[PDB]
Amino acid sequence: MYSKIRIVGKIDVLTGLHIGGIGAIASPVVRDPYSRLPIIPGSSIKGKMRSLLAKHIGDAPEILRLFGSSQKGAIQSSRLQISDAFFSKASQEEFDKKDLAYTETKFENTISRLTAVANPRQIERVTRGASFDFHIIYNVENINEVMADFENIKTAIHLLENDYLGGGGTRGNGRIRFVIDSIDTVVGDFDSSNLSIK
Amino acid sequence: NKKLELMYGSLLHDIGKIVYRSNSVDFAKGTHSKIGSQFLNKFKPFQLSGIVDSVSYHHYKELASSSLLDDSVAYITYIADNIASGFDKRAPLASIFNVVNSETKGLANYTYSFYRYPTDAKKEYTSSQYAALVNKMTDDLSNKLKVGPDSFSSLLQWTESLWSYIPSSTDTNQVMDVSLYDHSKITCAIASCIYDYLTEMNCVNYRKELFSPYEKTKQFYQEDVFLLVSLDMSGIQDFIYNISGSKALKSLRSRSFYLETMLESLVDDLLSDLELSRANLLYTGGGHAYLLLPNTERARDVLASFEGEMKEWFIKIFKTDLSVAIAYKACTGEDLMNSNGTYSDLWQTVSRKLSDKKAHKYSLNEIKLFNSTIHAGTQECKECLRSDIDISEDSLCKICEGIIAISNDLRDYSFFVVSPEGKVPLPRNRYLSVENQDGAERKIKMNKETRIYSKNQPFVGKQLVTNLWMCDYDFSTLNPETKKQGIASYVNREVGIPRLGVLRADIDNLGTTFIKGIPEQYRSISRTATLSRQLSMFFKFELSNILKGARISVIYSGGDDLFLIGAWDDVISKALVLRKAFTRFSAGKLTFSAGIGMYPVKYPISKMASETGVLEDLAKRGEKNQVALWNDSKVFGWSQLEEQILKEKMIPLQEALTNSQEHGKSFLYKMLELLRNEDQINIARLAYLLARSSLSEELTQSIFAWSQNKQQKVELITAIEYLVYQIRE
Amino acid sequence: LVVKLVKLTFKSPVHFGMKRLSDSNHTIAADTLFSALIIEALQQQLELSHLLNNLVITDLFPYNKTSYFLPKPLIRIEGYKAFKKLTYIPVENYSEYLRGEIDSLEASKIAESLNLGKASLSTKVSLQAVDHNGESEPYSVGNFTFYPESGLYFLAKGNADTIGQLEILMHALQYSGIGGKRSAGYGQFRCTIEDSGKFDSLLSQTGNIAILLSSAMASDEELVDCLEDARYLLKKRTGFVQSKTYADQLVKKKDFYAFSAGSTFYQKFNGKIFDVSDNGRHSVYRYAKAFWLEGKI
Ligand SMILES: Nc1ncnc2c1ncn2[C@@H]1O[C@H](COP(=O)(O)OP(=O)(O)NP(=O)(O)O)[C@@H](O)[C@H]1O
Ligand SMILES: [Mn+2]
Ligand SMILES: [Mn+2]
Repeated sequence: MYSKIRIVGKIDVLTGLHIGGIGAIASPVVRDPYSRLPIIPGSSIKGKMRSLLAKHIGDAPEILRLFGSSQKGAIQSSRLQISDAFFSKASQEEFDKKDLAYTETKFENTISRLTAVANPRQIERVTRGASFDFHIIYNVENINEVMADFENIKTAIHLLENDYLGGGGTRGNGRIRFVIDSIDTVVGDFDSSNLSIK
Repeated sequence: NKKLELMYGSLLHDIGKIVYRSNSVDFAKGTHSKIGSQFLNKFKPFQLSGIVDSVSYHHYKELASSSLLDDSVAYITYIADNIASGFDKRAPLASIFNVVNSETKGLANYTYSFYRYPTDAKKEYTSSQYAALVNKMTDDLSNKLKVGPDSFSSLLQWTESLWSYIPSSTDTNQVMDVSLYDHSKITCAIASCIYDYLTEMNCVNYRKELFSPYEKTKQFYQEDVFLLVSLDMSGIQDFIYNISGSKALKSLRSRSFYLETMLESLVDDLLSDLELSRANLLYTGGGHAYLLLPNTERARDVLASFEGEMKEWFIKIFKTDLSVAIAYKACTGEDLMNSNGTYSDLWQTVSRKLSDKKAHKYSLNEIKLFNSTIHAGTQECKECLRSDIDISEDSLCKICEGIIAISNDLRDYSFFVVSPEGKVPLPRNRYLSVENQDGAERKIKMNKETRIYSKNQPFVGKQLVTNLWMCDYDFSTLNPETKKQGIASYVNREVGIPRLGVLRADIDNLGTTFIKGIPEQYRSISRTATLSRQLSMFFKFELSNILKGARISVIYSGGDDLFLIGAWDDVISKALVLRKAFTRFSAGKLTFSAGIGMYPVKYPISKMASETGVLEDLAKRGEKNQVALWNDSKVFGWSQLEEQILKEKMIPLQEALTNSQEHGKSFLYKMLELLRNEDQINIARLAYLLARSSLSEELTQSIFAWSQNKQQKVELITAIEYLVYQIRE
Repeated sequence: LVVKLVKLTFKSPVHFGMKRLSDSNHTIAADTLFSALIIEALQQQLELSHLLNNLVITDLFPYNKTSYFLPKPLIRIEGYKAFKKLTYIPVENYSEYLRGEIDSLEASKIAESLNLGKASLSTKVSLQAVDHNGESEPYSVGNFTFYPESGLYFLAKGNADTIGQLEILMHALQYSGIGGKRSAGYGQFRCTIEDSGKFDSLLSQTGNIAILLSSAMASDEELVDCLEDARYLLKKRTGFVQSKTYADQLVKKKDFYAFSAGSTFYQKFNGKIFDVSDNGRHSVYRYAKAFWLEGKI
């Protein structure tokens, strides 16, 4: 019957990740309201994977059935339920040692073409050593489309590793690397021993 | 027209006090009542028998040798004075707050001078000032005033314009907080009720019923003669603030104004069915209205039919979005004078009956018809999100389309005419539109039973307008370029963060102030009604003067609460100005707490009001005299925010950083990072940061001292954050 | 019937909307949870007879460490703004509240002692138009982040097979998530189903007054005898139909007005699974059965 596959792992930051939104910060990152820990929103992961998969495929039926659709006539439930990637406990303890802040302020400027004057800017970024526990649920609505969809998920994740997550990652930011801790079918009889990401 | 004569006679019954204080012309040494008869007899329209006898014979000694027609309404005025009221010629009007909360905060001596603020400075009303008042009364009565069934409403406002700061009592033994307008209005309110009550019993001869043995004067106070009626609108917060769309910001003021005029319309419907003037309307504030009605069977039948009818209309137009609950309790004369000590109990029981009405809001048929829906909407309005009502193009419900149409007219015009044809629906198959003076005059000429309301207007010539005190402050309407974008123009700044600020004020323990603040000896219907009017006139009228020159739009003031949207710093600055002015107005004795929010343009309107309402709730925790600024962590006192956060900490930082070539914004951010953590090392890093910050040496020691002590570092953080927002290119 | 307590501890922020995406509510009525269970049952190819005919659930209610919060009874209190602003009363203090014995200070303390989460508003963008020569659409999603020891709970009445089916459905609902943005990371939770000990004591008591625990509504016949001297709160249960099968385009359900949890009635009424669809391909069920917790006033 219906199956749900729980992909859980780590999003290791490879370069300072800034997904824009405690006090006054110049371009602050998005944080958990309670713990005040920087987070990677699931809508940001979902949007970036959808954007990269849309470019790879070419909305397409493969993207619509994977990230959801609401168009007239063809309303497709989103199979990918990408939860918010919260700052891991392991990286919290690892950053507590070295007394390293979870986020760092990156200082830049913009040298004007007309006047050759540098106008400074600051964007807060999650520090490189950070790791976020990502929790994705894939709803197996079709037992025949699961292998093709998980191929697409691997392609979108591979593109995301070669790209940046939220922020001005064209200028360096946002680079990430996924690690899969386990892929276990929490609900249903479907098996995911053969299934894998990356 | 004996009812009309009594209404004119009770309102002008103590007019002789003003003339006697002036002692200008023909001072025949007589009683203020005799002076009032002499003054009013100078004008032919007011020379009616009922009015003159009421003015001249409203006391015991006058009525003992009255020799009247035994049915004249001077007896009714005499009872109305005794209920309302129950020497120094030149005495000021003592502020009502001299008595408010006197058990806790002591007794004050604040008095008014000839909106106005009490000063507490010993002063007297010069008899030449009283002479000028008498001259102006003569001009108004002779030319701009007339006696007629539809012209008393203008007379009641005329008394409001002049006598609102004249003391009603000048006996030095008893304090004088009741103004002449308040005592005359309460006298007319009670006299109207007593006249109806005596008519219901069909008592032909008034004197033995009321005054003759003097023992039935006490007995009449024991009779259940009046009704304390409270009608309270529900769902106002969800109606006005829970809206969406880009037009929500522009239409926010119109939604709140619509509920103000609807509540006024509801009251004027209740009073028109009872043939009573606005004098019986004790108060009308935030969705609330207290009235004093006769205990006649006719009045109870009117109330029952009015309550059932307004339920039918509110369901017809708004279903469950808006509703009105009406509760009434029979009260005696001794209830209003607080002779037995049951005055506060009367108000508590009326509100208790109101809360019981609010619980069981709907009946069997109304609930079933709510769940008897034939067709799903499959289309909704952008703002009201209502699908049951017919939605036209632009995806707007009929009500909100009218609300938007009321906008771009509320700013320009000052007359709200309730008429058969209009923009937004109103009860009794009428509609509300905002028109100019010419447009309103057209509308009232076309079709009768049409009401016209004037907003914050000084008294004018004879007309059927009703004066509505409404806070319509809107800085955008001053400049035509900013008038196009009402509140979103405050986002436009040359320097500073563009974010808007939302201020939600609310007086602390106002209900406890009315019930317990007034001591037993000073509690009465007249003393309470004065307190309601001073508080109402502060919010409705004085708020506009307080926020003058600031980029602030007043969504609502109304009695107890407040809602303003404007520039984030202007809202904070005028919150402190308003807090200081509120302390002067109330002379202490009353504190209000406020939440202040920092929300950008295009921020959800519902979230702007809800999150600031949460902040006000945080400021309502504890001793309640606090302001919750931005985050829930900055719940400061009013003195603490004004003095410690801003003047003591933020101003030194701004001046120091301006003196340098660059306005900080890099030392400030680094200061905040080192202030966010509790590490011992971050204190040392802060010391190094201040040393290299290249500002004055005594300031670095001050900043280091501030960061050391808790409840003083949070003030420093708020000072830095305010400064950072002040400088954002 | 048997009463099992289901405790929902939420991993991520949840978006419970009243009428807008920007709204961030801390709870969902029984109609919202029941529709989640029906959606889960139809996905797992389960039968709907047990949910529709025998299951009596209650509103998801706040719970924090060493306390379980029940809705404020709409009883007459024989400082009155403390009870007006009060929303949830702990179970250990619930029997007291009905009898009285609660001052304005105590009610104010109770409201502040609710350590259920913290609401917020995340702002996101829609770069769909950006590719097509347009501009990003910044939209706000209001979410609620529960505290580490906090969450929502609800009690379930049913037979052995009805409860057993709900154990399966709640296990599958852990990964579907409850809320409004569950496909965008908002609503994941883990639920434990345990026999309630303290709640069975509270449900065993029999007072003169009856207190609603779920968003309920009496049928026409039952509304005749139950509305007398009732103190309630009609809530407009609205929304859009969430289904790929109901229609080609998303349409709103018929407006349904149901009594809020905590409404006190002197006559108990069994609710109904009302149908709020309009000529759709399937019948949309809005749960309005009544979970009654009697009390002594
Ligand atoms: N025209 C208005 N514009 C804005 N705010 C208003 C207006 N009238 C009243 N208010 C405020 O909103 C409140 C009324 O909102 P409402 O939804 O009736 O809540 P309530 O006062 O708790 N009454 P109820 O819902 O019956 O329990 C008033 O007490 C004021 O604070
Ligand atoms: Mn108040
Ligand atoms: Mn208020």
